Amino acid sequence: GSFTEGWVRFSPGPNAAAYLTLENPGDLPLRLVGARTPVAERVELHETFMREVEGKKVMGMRPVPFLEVPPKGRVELKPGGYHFMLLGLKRPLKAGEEVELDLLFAGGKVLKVVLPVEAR
Repeated sequence: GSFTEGWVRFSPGPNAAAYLTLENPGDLPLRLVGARTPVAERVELHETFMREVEGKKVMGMRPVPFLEVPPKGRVELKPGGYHFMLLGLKRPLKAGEEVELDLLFAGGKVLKVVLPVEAR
């Protein structure tokens, strides 16, 4: 209560991103396997992480097979956590658009949400 939300990323590039809060009102769990929009072609869900290398800490991004959520729970697709990559843009993303987005859930579920476009 809340209104807990996200932004699709402003970018006149070959690619962009989408970020959001997602929370499950159901009594069984969710598993988020992708999402889908008019404003881009190849959508992919990525992680964004810290990992160690040369004994030293390093940070980066990576596509994953899914995210998931317990019943009554929440995950945020925060830039330092999880997000969608948006490749092959069907318009350059302008801050102060809105985007429709079909969130894909394991088996035969999809739930269409709206998010504003924003410059972060």
